[PDB]
Amino acid sequence: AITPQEEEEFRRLAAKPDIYETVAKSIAPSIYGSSDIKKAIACLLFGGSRKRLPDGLTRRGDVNLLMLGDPGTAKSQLLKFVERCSPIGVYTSGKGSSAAGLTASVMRDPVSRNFIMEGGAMVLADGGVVCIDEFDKMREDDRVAIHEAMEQQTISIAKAGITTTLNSRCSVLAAANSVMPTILSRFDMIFIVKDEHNEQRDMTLAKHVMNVHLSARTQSSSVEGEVDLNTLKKYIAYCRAKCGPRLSAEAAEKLKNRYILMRSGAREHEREPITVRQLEAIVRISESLGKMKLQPFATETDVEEALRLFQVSTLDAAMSG
Amino acid sequence: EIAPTFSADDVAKIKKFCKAHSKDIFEHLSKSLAPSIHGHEYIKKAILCMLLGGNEKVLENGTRIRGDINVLLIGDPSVAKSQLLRYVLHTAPRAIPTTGRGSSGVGLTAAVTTDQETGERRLEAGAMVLADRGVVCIDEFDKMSDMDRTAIHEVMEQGRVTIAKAGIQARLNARCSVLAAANPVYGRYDQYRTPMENIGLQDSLLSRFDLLFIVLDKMDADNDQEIADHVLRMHRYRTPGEQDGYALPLGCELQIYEKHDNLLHGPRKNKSKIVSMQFIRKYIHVAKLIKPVLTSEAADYISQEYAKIRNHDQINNDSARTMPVTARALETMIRLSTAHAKVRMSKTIERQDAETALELVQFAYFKKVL
Amino acid sequence: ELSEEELRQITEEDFYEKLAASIAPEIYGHEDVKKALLLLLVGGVDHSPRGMKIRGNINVCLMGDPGVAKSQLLSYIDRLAPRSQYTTGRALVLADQGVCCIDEFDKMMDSDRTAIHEVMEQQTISITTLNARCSILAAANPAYGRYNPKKTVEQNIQLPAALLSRFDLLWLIQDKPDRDNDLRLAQHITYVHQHSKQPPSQFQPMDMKLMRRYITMCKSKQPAIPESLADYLTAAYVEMRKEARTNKDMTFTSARTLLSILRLSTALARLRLEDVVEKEDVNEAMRLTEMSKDSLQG
Amino acid sequence: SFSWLEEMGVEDKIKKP
Ligand SMILES: Nc1ncnc2c1ncn2[C@@H]1O[C@H](COP(=O)(O)OP(=O)(O)OP(=O)(O)O)[C@@H](O)[C@H]1O
Ligand SMILES: Nc1ncnc2c1ncn2[C@@H]1O[C@H](COP(=O)(O)OP(=O)(O)OP(=O)(O)O)[C@@H](O)[C@H]1O
Ligand SMILES: Nc1ncnc2c1ncn2[C@@H]1O[C@H](COP(=O)(O)OP(=O)(O)OP(=O)(O)O)[C@@H](O)[C@H]1O
Repeated sequence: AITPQEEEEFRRLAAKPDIYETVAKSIAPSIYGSSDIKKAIACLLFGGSRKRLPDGLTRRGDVNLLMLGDPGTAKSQLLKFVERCSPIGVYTSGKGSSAAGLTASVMRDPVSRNFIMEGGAMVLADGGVVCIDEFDKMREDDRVAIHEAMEQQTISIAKAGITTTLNSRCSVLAAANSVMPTILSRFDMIFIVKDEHNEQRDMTLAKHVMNVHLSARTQSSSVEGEVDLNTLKKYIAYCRAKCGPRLSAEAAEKLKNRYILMRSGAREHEREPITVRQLEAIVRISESLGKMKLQPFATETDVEEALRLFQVSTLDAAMSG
Repeated sequence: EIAPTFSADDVAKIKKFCKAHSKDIFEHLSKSLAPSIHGHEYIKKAILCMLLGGNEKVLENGTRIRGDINVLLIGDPSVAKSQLLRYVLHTAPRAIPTTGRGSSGVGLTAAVTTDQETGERRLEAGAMVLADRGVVCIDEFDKMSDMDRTAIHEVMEQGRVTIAKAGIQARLNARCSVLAAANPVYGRYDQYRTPMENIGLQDSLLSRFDLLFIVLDKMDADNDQEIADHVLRMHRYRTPGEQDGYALPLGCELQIYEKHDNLLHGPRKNKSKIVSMQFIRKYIHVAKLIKPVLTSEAADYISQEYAKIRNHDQINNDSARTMPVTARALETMIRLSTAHAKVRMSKTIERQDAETALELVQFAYFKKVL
Repeated sequence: ELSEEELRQITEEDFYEKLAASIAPEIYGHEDVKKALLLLLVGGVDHSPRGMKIRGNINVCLMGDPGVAKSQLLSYIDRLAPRSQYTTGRALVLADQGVCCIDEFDKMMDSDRTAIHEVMEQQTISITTLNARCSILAAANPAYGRYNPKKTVEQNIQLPAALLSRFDLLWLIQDKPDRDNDLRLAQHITYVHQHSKQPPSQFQPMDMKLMRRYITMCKSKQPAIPESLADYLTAAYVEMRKEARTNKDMTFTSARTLLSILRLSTALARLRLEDVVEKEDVNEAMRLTEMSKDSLQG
Repeated sequence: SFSWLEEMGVEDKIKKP
């Protein structure tokens, strides 16, 4: 249910060259700082492009994040905000009420003796986002379910004779305090959210918190330069349902050259690593940017930005550890 | 299910394919088995042989010789081991995927479970029992409980899981082919350590399997360039008839070859042809139906080659050896020869089948051709 | 049952070796092992002199390198036996008056090994006692991948020494890379897979049903040991104990050795359809024991 | 065509149209 006026508004908004930074700022206005994390969340929200080959195998187009860091960095608020901006979403907190279900279950209603086949939260969030908090506290059964869903994207139910396989194609955004290793390997971008003691940053953060507490009465005050949540929802839905981009030949050449150089340098350093999986992750990030700008081809600048994001998140996480 | 009906034109096409490719048909099928994955020629050949299978000989006294081939793949991550499992699951009929850990409390084998609401005990069948006369694509073989290992011993040896606990004395048929993959425990595969050390398991389980391929991640610049080029070509593909910029909806006559697309197949001067999936399935079915019979020449050649192989294994073995050469290699060679005879559509095994079986076995054990 | 014509057909001398070879003709070699399996299947003779219960059940253990057709022999014995249950290391009551085939015997639990000790000493399970008159056939593999003659029996196959000593006969099968033997084995296996039957031999293999009939007929007889032959038993056992005290490295010829010798001799006389144990039975039992001893030595 | 299937003893167990 979108009027032509809203479609015209979306076209005008996407036509701007600064749409990427605007979307980055629009995410979580209350939380101060962490621009790179906001950009990564934007990339996750817009998502990659799904493909199908003649053999019948389908390459997935989802992007998965993971936020590790010290407590008190407002991960939960960010996850809740993300859950309210995707067209489809769900919030499950680890080990709390078994983190919702996360597993398709077959219970038996005792009075009626019938068998009911509720799907897990992942099934309910097909084609959307699944925000998980306290990832390390997950129950073992839900850990198995997560391991299965992130690999094959098909949740299977085999209990009490009933044997079916459901479908779950969701982008997983999880946050944990500290370090299962296989699942951490499945994730595309791993952000280690550290802390800084810049006096200006600390003073600004303290002032912002104090001002929020002071203006609790003045909560009606608005923000400028951002996008309303409903507008963001509609824009995300429209971009997802209209434009699926692809790489260009020059971008492919640049990415291949960068990958070859990176692998040669990594091998030389080990003599004193990046694998194809991370190359595909970079491809999906580039496609997500291209889809965000409503274009049928991703240029070289998208590849450069994806490389920068990957270097900031995954390479830095590997180096720090 | 889906019945694979055949017509006269289908049989004519199959006969023409056999005649025009009286030789190197095995090579064409292996190459066309999975085009997206680059390299891994011998692994694809072994997978094709597993799909075709062997022959079961039931002797007069009643002893039965199993006719299924088992393959196991150990190596570094990000080398497309699971993609081969998915392709096998998508191609072969009656394929049941598992996670290695097991199906809830049932496990890979069968077990007796109680309802805990009325207390009644029911016998729930594991994945191995369900996929009788089929293919089981076990993934992450290392993540397995001890009881599962002990049961798998007997299931893979006899082929008949025996349950007598809880007063229910029964035997179930579990004659299944097992294709399994695993990852190293130390993050990266140590070549010097034995396969049982790297995978973190016993050695008799390694003895059960027929073939053991070790796939190592190589950092040669040329290999990385070729793999990156292939991946990018696959990731820039657009199906014909789609307007550029279109996005998938995500709703909620037999052809010998496929139309040549330079992005997917690659412009090898238009010298490469890939057989379509439907033709592969029908040909595999027809090959499954046949039952060849061995000849004297094949027996003599296999015996002499087995003697030479065991002599060569007694000497050398200075570097890391995947497996010792026991007497099970003879059974493996016979099964592979029957599989190749099936794929060639002949009804009598000859010397060439034994030669191909010898090449596969030597590559599987010595890791080097001849 | 049986007929007199079958009695004539199997009453010819050396039919002991004929029945031995008739067991699992597909397996190439291991003749003495097949004879031991036949003795286990027939079993010894129970006796109650002055109320002293003396069981006749025979227990055989197969040890050595993996992949030498242990499971083939186990399965064939399980199928040929009138009553038997096949089980892995990880039941006994159901095996009463039969044969209990236990594969992968080294992967058991010592808690159940205490009960196995009880059964091997008492043939009962005391929880009310349930009869456990089952002869146990066990197969084990080394825990280091291969058997080392340097290491002892306990070291190579981690298992308590006493439980190993309980078994009447212990067999060690080692795989040797001999070119000629490998060639013969390859020809044998190719022939089996080609003609769907074993290669021709000197004696026609017996059928399973006739084998069961003759096993039951032999089970009918209950021979006893005369005291006149027992003097030769004294000479044999004193010589055996002298050899044991010559080199104490191996298992001693304890009283269990003599009891097993008596049981084997009685079973051999039982197969010969005789009611009196003779010199030939003692000679054959000594030959089997010495063959097992040499198999243990490396 | 179907004769060739009978040649290898396979036509008896092939789903004809
Ligand atoms: N810009 C900010 N940076 C850090 N903390 C902030 C910021 N703005 C607000 N906060 C406050 O920081 C606290 C963090 O809350 P939250 O539970 O979301 O994060 P957390 O302690 O990192 O989470 P968890 O314990 O679940 O890992 C809250 O009290 C929130 O109000
Ligand atoms: N020739 C190739 N060699 C290696 N990887 C390839 C090749 N062609 C494609 N790939 C890609 O490499 C990735 C590896 O896939 P996958 O996740 O199955 O890896 P794996 O390490 O074998 O799996 P597992 O996690 O089950 O051990 C996939 O994205 C696949 O498409
Ligand atoms: N006389 C023989 N000597 C050696 N091998 C033989 C002989 N006859 C047959 N074989 C072959 O040996 C193999 C027997 O394997 P089997 O599973 O019985 O081994 P096993 O030693 O009982 O196993 P494990 O001890 O490892 O559990 C078969 O391939 C069979 O064809």
